Amino acid sequence: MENFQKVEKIGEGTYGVVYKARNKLTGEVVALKKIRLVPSTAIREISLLKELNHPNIVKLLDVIHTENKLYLVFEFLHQDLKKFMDASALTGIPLPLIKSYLFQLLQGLAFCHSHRVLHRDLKPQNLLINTEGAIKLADFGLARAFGVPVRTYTHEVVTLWYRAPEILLGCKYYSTAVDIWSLGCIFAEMVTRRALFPGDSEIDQLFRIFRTLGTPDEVVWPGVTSMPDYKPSFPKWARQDFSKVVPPLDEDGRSLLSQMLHYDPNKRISAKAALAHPFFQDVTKPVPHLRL
Ligand SMILES: NS(=O)(=O)c1ccc(Nc2cc(OCC3CCCCC3)nc3ncnn23)cc1
Repeated sequence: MENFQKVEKIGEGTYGVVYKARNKLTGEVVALKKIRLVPSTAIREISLLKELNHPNIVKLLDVIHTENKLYLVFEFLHQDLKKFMDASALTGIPLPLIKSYLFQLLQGLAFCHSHRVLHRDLKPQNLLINTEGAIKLADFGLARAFGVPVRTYTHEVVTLWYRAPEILLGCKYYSTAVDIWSLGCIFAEMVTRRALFPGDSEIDQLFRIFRTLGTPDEVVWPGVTSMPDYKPSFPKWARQDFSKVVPPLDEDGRSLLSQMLHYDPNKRISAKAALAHPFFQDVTKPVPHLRL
């Protein structure tokens, strides 16, 4: 902590505050996260994260466990996907770049999934971009370490918008499919320039998903009716056309999203399978127009 000079606050997560900071010795510019809470298992989970290195995962440079406090020192990235979407709002992010970004996030996901590590809380604000055309996942594995509360330390309400329905229906065992779901939500938002399911309570979130995708039943999702928060009294809505949901996404794009948004997590496409989907046949890596 005293080895770093704070430059500016750049965010507030479910785990505490994030600063751009500079390392007083080496000169390195990092993202410094002080974790609010250190339990011996948090230490051990977090230390596993230090080995989980990939070009599409924000590098955890150091864990500083000092004075009974916990700091995470990350590779610094200058912008998030929310800010970039908002800045690209008038014409949309070009599809070639959407495709490149979706392709890289799926590589990062396939990587972490293959090491049995989930994100659990993907969202535009933890997807980070550079001037080189890269996109990276931030805070991977942190939710399994400190817990996703309803409010942050500053009382900010956590988004439900990207939450998978198995989580909303109270499944205690998350699988990697929850990340695919969130990433599918983000894909749709990139394309349409609107959030797919902007719920403002758990039942609002659920009911927005049902209105678009049809209330789930035993046909499409064996087991759904026996989940902890499933209620027979849930209204039964019919599905909508994806054609109606993400114009002007093309047929390959629509077919992948549909597989990323399958109700049953066991039918939901894997990151590795989605990488082989025809939508990526012509993937490229454009450089974005970034104002920093
Ligand atoms: N809003 S912004 O585009 O200017 C922006 C976004 C992000 C960052 N940098 C950043 C921010 C960050 O915080 C991530 C968020 C995730 C959602 C919850 C708040 C923290 N973690 C990070 N790790 C490396 N860089 N980095 C810098 C600027």
